[PDB]
Order: sequence, then structure tokens, then C-alpha cells
Amino acid sequence: YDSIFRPGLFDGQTIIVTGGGSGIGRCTAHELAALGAHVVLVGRKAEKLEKTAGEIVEDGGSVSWHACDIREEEAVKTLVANILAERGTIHHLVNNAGPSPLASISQKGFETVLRTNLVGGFLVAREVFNQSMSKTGGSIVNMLADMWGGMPGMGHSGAARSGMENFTRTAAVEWGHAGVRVNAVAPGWIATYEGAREHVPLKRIGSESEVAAAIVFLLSPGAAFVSGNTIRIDGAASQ
Amino acid sequence: YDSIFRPGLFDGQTIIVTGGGSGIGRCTAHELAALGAHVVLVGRKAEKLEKTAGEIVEDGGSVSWHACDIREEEAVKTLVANILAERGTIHHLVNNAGPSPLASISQKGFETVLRTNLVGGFLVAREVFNQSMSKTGGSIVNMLADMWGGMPGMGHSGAARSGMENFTRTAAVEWGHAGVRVNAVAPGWIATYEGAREHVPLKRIGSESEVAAAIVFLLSPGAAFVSGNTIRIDGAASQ
Amino acid sequence: YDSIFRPGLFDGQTIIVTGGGSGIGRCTAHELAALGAHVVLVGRKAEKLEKTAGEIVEDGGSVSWHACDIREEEAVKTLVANILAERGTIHHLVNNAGPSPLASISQKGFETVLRTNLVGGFLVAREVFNQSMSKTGGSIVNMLADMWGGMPGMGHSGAARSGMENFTRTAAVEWGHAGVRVNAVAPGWIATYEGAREHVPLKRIGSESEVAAAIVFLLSPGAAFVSGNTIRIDGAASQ
Amino acid sequence: YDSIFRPGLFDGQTIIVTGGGSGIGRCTAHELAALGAHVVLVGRKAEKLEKTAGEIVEDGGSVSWHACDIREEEAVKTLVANILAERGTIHHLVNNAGPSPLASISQKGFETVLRTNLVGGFLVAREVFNQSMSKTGGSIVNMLADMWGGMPGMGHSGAARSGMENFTRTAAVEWGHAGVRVNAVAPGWIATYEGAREHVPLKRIGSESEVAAAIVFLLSPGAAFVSGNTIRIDGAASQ
Repeated sequence: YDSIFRPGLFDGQTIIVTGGGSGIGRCTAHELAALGAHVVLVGRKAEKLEKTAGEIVEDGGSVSWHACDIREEEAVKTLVANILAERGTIHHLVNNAGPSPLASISQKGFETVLRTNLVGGFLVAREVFNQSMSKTGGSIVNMLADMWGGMPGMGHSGAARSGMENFTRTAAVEWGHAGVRVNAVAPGWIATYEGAREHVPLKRIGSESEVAAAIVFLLSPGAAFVSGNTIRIDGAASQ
Repeated sequence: YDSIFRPGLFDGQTIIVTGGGSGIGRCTAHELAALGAHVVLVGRKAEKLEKTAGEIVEDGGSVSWHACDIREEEAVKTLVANILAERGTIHHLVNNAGPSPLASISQKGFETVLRTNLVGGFLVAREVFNQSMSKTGGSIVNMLADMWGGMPGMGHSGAARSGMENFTRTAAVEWGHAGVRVNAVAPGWIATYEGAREHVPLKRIGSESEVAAAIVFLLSPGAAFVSGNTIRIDGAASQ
Repeated sequence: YDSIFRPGLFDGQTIIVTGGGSGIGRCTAHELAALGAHVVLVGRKAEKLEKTAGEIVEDGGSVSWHACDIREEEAVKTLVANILAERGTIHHLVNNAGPSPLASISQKGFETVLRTNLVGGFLVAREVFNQSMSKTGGSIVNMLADMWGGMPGMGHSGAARSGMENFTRTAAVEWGHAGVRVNAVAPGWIATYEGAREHVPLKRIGSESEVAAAIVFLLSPGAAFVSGNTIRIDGAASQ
Repeated sequence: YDSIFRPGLFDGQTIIVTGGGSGIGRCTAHELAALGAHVVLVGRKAEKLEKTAGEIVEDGGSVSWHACDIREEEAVKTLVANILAERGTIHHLVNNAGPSPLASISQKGFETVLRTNLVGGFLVAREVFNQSMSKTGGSIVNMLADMWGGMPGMGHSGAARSGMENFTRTAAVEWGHAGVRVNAVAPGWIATYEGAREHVPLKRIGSESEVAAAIVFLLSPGAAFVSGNTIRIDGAASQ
């Protein structure tokens, strides 16, 4: 990985990446493993966790994976316990896991998205805090989205990610005493930096690497006084 | 009611007030009925809907009430249908219906609050739009809360009301073509205007009347170009 | 004036309206005078202050006017003194007074707009507070603009009005102990409520009356616990 | 400098750092020079530009300095011209340059702070864009402050930095077509990462290094799709 960060920046650290088997989660896992982290991939599909862990191992990285539906509280409790039994500590967590007009969204559709894009990340963060981070300090990055003026055509995802942005701030306040930082990233339209439509002022679509580098920055010692903060990665499309 | 608004401002209009049997909902219902509206009180408890409808009738107002759990989609669909069969049109909707450290909030606790403080209001607004307002225009006001920097000690309510603030914006955008305005109010600490702790710059607690007047303003013709907007009623405590 | 507010709502009150001789200032002055206020029009041009005061007098209202460049501190100090000598108290203040790519804005152009759209309103508010409102309580409404995601094509006005929005919050905090509320209105594109382009979700341009009613609401007893708050009047165009 | 970024990340690049002779500007200049940048220090005092350039040269870095009052437009025009004659290109710009109750702030006091904390940075950015960056692309980082809910006790600085935050967004939109990113950092209370009061949830004061790393991140290829974005560095104190 052609990272902007110095080699070995995350040597020896255990970092959970939910949704780690695909997309931005997979890109971020790869960059963190290239920087020396032991990445713990979490996701619903064991098959793409396996394949992405396969890539990371071939590329010389250190990785483990767990198949888990993080939308279920008992599963998350056991997941975090199983990770701690294997690793001893969790240094960081990346909550990466997660279209219709409002008039067409059903109660079940709205609630499924809340569980996927808000409740799941809340449960992983709560258990990571309760079981480990409340004792050690650490940092958490939540995946959001460009919902700042609402999210037309995706109102249920906007409400969920707005909820997750609020949780980010609340947790930054409530958990700061334990040395725990909680931040977020809000990518815009993601497919010219590649370490791995025209209503964008920069006039291009972003890359997975362009989201991962912001996530990695927020986990790094350089972000040690950054908490409660969302980095938008949208080419200024939200402005 | 000693309202700041002119008599008869809402003559002949049907206005749904969820959570209408108590607190801010009851205060707002009273002011709207004093201004000539036919207020339709909706709530889980028939007993306090009955008693508040009793007060409004004695005070010379026009009112109906329906006991309904608005957290259930089929019930809401029938509720709105039953209101339209009785009234013909719904001119406005007030979504008024709705403590623990984050570490202690369970999945069921978090999800119950999302359903109460986000999903319920979404369902009433969606059905009011789908069954009537999409054809006539109208306005909707959602109850929020002071969650702007998160809501420590009430993280689940903050995430829910942040979600409801996002829905307010999304619905203002998606439904504006139908002549539908969607706005919100975010009260701070509510118990010197009474038409019916010291970290507040105004150095007092707010009143129910001080929230109702903002809700009524947003339903009025004076707010005809106000949409997607949240009025904070918190004595500047959020600043 | 066909106001949504009850007759006599501002009986006996002295209200300063800067920029009161034209546009939104003139509309707001007319509505406040129709509600019984003694409106004090302030502006650079005596001729349009005279003509608007003429209209208000013919329409049966109470009004005085002062020609003053509020961008000059000594003039403002004497202005407020002269108003207090005539009226005894100032109950409310409406700061209403106030295109180029950024690359073309000169230092003098940028600074002229800061003085017009930020410094002037700061000086009037400061003197109104220092000379009277700090002793009596009262409320202030500042005119802003739709600058929430910046103000492309009008970057100097956006920076000025963002500065004025910040002042609104700071003053709400610093002056709340004196019973002084400080709020703002941010109109969007202003030319269906008329008490006196298609990237708008409501699909129309706003009216002067649709801004004035929000200003009047913020001065009213109904807004007694509203401070530090900006009402956007933009048809949801900012969302 | 013990930077989190890989050696040579800014090899061969010319980066202007206003206010570069002291504080956060000096810390950021040192980190960028340690990463291979040619840092151009700009400030009012030649003596502390000289001394900080002395440190950077001793530490093995590449640096030039110009004494300039950036609050004056003609001086800035010549400054940028002189830098381009020496360097050929400007790859990045760090606008780092920049207490009283509102009631006590005079027109001259308010205006001096606007010129220092808003106009100066606008002029440097405008000329850097007009003379060079509009042709090459590049990125700009503006120093702000924690003014999100106003800035009590520092109302003039809050209005100025809110104005500068607005300019950041406007410039990100207007200049994005040229490949120019414009971002900001908003430090909170700055004096546990040191690469070079108790109302903070993290329960400590931040360091200069903890601001510089965020600035450096925003200039880096990792931030290539980040524009119009402010990183708060305040230990979650603003939440």
C-alpha cells in the first residue's frame, strides 16, 4: 500500500474493521495492515472476509476475521469477547458497515436501515468500550454519509447516519474521560490519490483510498486531540 | 388562551397533534383550538386524550381524539384514514410524541427510543402526506430536542431526534413540490410568556407556551416560505 | 397590514428598524406599525426614510426616522442617544441594513461589505444594549442570508453574514443575563403569503411579508425563550 | 520531527505558512520541512521569521522567509510575486496568522480583528490563487478557532473566524474547478502527541503538534478529495 503514513505507524495494534470484507472497509484494512496493524475484519459474509484476509496475508500483513451479524446484541457481545481472548486489547475500531423516496419507505424498510446504519455500529462501539477501551483508551471512527442537508432519495439512510453522527459526538463527550476518542468520516460520491457526478466542485468522483487515509489519520497519534469530529470526504459537494 | 396570534387564524382547519394529551402537545392543541382549529389529538392513552379533549371542549374549542400506537404502521394507516373520513382534509400535523449513559443502553432500549422518537413520527408524516397532504399542500412540525452537540446522558434520544431533524430536511426537499412545508422545534429545558438550570443565558427554564407559540408560528401563513427549518427554544443554552 | 398577529401586539413599544426605508426593512416596519409599535426607521437616505414614514403615517401608524450611516461609530452613539431622548426606551431592534467571484474581490470591496453587513449591525446592537437594553431587557433580530455552505458568487457577503450569525450567538450568550434575546433571519431568494428560481423545493420565490412575519415572531412574547436562533426563510433551498 | 507521515512526503514542494515564526505556524513549518517541503515563512516580524528559519536550517530543512503585513493588499500582491520569482510554483498555503466582552469592543477594535483574522488570510489566498494556484491546483488550509456556538468573551475573533470558515467553503466551491482544495482547522485550547481546562472531555489541553498534524494531513495526497472541510482539534470540548 502506497500510504502517506510512515511505515510501522500501527505496529502491534489490534484494529477492528466492521464491513471489512469489501469496499472502503477492505481498503482501510489493507492500509492499516500495510502500516503494521493486526486488522480484525468483521462482517456478515465469511466468504469475503476470508478472501480479503487472504489478500492481506499474501501482501505480508497480519489479519483475523469473524463472521458476525453486528445488528444482534448477543452476537456482538461474544464477538468482542472472542477478539479480546485472541488479542488481549483492542486499540481502535472502524465502524464501516452499512434508495427510495420517503413516501415509499415502509416501517420495516426504515427500521432495517436504522439497525444496519446506526444500531449495529452503536453495539460494536458500546461493547468495545465496555469490554476493553474503557480501561485502556483508544479511538473509534464511524462511517457516515453526506446527509448534512438531509438525504433526498435516501431519507432512511440519512436519518440513520445523522443518528450515528450524533452518537459520535455523545460518545466523544461521555467516553473522553477514559482516553477514548470518537470521530466520523462522511464520504460523498466514492467509486486522484490511489494508495491502494459533475456537481462536485473538484469535478471528479472520490476513491476508496481517499476515504481510508482520513480514517487512518483519525486513528493515528496525529489525531490525539481530535474527538467528536467528522471529516467530510466529498470534493466540496456538500457546500 | 392568550395567544400572540389573531383570533380565527386557523378557522376551519384540521390539525393533528400527536402526543396531544399531555405536556407541550396539550398546550399546542389548546392554543390551536383557541385560534379556531379543529384539533385531532393522537396518543397511546385514551384517558388523557379524553381529558384534554374535555378541557378544549369546555374552553369552547373543537376537538377529536384517537387512541393509537403510532409506532405501528398498520395502526397509523388506519388512523389517518379514519381522520380523513371524519374531516376530509388534514391541513397540518404536529409530531409531538416522544436517561442513561451510553454504556448502559441495551439494543432493546436504544431501539425502543428510535421507534418512539423517530419511526413513529416518520410513519404519521408519511401517511398524512400519502393519503392527503401530497394532494393539498400543508405543513408538518416535528418535535426534536437540544441534541446539536450530541445528547450526553441521553444518547439514544439524541440519535433519534438527530434522525428526526434529518428527516425534516429530507421531507422538506422531497415534498416541497406538493406545497408541503416540513419544519421542527428543538426545545431546551422546559418546565416568562404564559399564554396558556442556571447554565441558561436567560437564567430561567422555558414554558410550554414558549414552545407552542413557535410550533403555531411554523403552521401559520407567516411561515409560508419557511421549510426545512428548526427553531431552537432553549434560552440560548445550546450556544 | 394583514398580519397573522393579534392587533395591538406591540402597543406602546419603540422598535428600531435599520434599513427601514426599503425592502424587507420597510415591510417589517409597516407590519410592526400596524401592530401598534412606534417604529424608528434608520438608514443612509433621508428621502426614502421620509417616504416610508409617510406611508406608515397615512396608514395610521406611529413612526420616526433618522438619517445615519451606521457604519460609523460616533454617528451610531449619537443616533441611539437621540432615539432614547425622544422615546425613553428601546424595546426591540431589527438590524436589517445590508456579486463577484472571490478572485475579483479587492481588499476595499471585501472590507466595505464587512462594514456594511457586519460592523454596522454590531455597532447599533452594541449601543442599543449599552445605552438602554442592558437595563431593561429586549430583543434583537439580525438580518443574515443563505450562506450556510458558503456563498459562491457572493463570498464577501457570505463571510460578513456568517460573522453576523456568530455575533448573534455570542450576544445571545453574553447579554442573556440582562433579559436580552438575540436572534437572526436568513432569507433565501426573496422578491404566497402577502400580508403587506426553480432549485427551490417549494418551486417559488419568497415574499417580503414572508420574511417580516418571522422577524415579528422573534420580537414577540411567543419567542420569549428563543435566543441565539436563526430562522431560515428559503423554501428549503438550503437543504 | 517525529511525524506520523512518511519521510519525503512533501519533497520539492513550496508551502507558504503565514504566521510561520511562532506557535502553531512554527510547529507546522518544522513538520513540513522535516517532510521535505521548502517552507516559506511569512509574518509581520522579520526577527522571529529569521529565528524560526534558523532552527529549520539547523535541523536540516529548506526554508525562506518574508517580512510582510498581510493585512495590506499591495504588500501581499508583491509578496506572492516575490515568492513565485524565487520558487516558480506554490503548492500549498497555510493561513495560520491571527479578549473582551462585546459591550466593550470598539469599532476600531472589531475592525482590527476582522482585518487580522479574516481579511489578511483572504488576501493571501486570493493572490496565491490568482498568481499561481488557479493554473496548477494545490491546497489551502485556513486557521480558525472554536467559534461554533459563537465565541463569548472573544466575539470579534469569533465573527472573524466564522467569516473565514465561510470563505473556506466558498473558495472550495469556486476554486475546485482549478484543482484547488480549501480546508480549515479549528483548534480548541492549545498549549499527549508531541512530534515536535477541565471542561474538555479528554481532560487535557492540546499540543501544537496535535494541530500541525491535522494541517499536514489536509495538505497531503491522503486529503485529495477533502475540500470545504474543517477539522476541529478541541478534545471534543465543542460538543
